[PDB]
Amino acid sequence: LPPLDITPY
Amino acid sequence: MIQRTPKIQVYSRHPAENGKSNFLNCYVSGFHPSDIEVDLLKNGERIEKVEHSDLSFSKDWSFYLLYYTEFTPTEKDEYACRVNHVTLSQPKIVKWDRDM
Amino acid sequence: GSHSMRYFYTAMFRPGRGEPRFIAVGYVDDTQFVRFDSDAASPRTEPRAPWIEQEGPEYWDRNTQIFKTNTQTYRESLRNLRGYYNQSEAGSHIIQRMYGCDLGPDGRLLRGHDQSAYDGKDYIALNEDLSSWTAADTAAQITQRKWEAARVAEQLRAYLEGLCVEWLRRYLENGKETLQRADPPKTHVTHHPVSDHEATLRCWALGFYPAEITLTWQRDGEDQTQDTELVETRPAGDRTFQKWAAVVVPSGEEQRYTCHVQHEGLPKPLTLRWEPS
Repeated sequence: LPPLDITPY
Repeated sequence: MIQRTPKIQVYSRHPAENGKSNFLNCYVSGFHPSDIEVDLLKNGERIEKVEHSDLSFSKDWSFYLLYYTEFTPTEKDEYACRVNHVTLSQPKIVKWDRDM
Repeated sequence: GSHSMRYFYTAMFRPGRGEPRFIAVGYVDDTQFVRFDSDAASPRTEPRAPWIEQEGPEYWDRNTQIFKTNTQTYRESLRNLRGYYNQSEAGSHIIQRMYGCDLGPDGRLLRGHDQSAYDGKDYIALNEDLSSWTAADTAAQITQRKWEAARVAEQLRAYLEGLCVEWLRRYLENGKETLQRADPPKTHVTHHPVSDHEATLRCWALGFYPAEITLTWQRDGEDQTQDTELVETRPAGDRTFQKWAAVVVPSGEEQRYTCHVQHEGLPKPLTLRWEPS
């Protein structure tokens, strides 16, 4: 199960 | 900006046995960027029924893919893999050798 | 460690070819179990291993939701980097990110991973302490600031130490017989004459798992490393790997060469030779 990329670069 | 030329390997899943079904694999790796075109050839003719793995990359960020198709080996037909990438002016061709 | 789970993300800005594409693949050691491609007919999470198919619809919807959102998030990321490096909308660019957790012997987290790369080069990476970052350059410093303010490191530490390890264990259990059983290689040597004076002795190792393996050619005991042609371990296509090592030797003297094979799926290293027939 993957994490959640809430914050962009 | 980084560009890496693809390494190519044409081989079979099992030791080539004239007459029986096997799988012709063309493994391309160490390339960058991801854009690449790979064709499996039979006597220069392009094989339409070709499948491939999902784009993935190794520790050094280099991408790798496996193109394959089920075939029946026979010492009369020449099988090869044609690969075109931004780092290649002309599409590179690697012939299949049942001994490698 | 004993086992590991990794996610490989590839986001690509392709001017002209289409809108930003996002691909994600999941691995448990050397086996791929999931895949998502925001460019396929139906953008959805698909199974790539038999054992993962036992997960109910809830699991799939969950992965698909995350990935669909990721597709949008990465589009922003690409634009942001473009600006950071003062780049135009004319050239293609790719962001790559690797997430992962290593399972230790005690069943707990051994080591966590999270590193990103822009156009093939390191951009930003989470440190071993899972609390600090390492920016490759000044542009990455910007991202670092954003991420520090948003407490991204802490968010990731929680995932790596918890959720990642938890699901890794579930996956390992589900696919016990395939993921926890090491397959030894089928070995055999072949003889290929190149001239009336020299011949190539090729030692093969096929159908082994995991990929890690060591092949060595020895002459009367001495390791012929300096003359061994070794190819990169390659996938057989059926979730197993193959690799070979060749050495050019003079006719007749070939009987002095032996192949040494090492793989975890073997009680002890093998030692074979070419048997004329």
